[PDB]
Amino acid sequence: RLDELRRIVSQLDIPVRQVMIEARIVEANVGYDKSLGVRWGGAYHKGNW
Amino acid sequence: SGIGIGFITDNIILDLQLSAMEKTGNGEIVSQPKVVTSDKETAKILKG
Repeated sequence: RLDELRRIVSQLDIPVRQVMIEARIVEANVGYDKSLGVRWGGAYHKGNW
Repeated sequence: SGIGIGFITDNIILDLQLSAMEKTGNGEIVSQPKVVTSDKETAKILKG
């Protein structure tokens, strides 16, 4: 029993495997916004948009 | 914005204005999230 348990002991006393996990986050945001306000105002003949 | 003005004052004061606004807005949103999940397990993707 001693010997059998010793063999199991040898198998069990094994280093647990560490792993370095590297996760990369890539975010790309592209925003294009154009606004046009066109004004035609004349108070001379009262025409104003 | 939209206005049409007509004015007389000497004979009579008559001001006639037509005010019109026409607005068109189209918005398209396309969002697609991808999640990798194990079989018969719950996984979530959340952005907000």
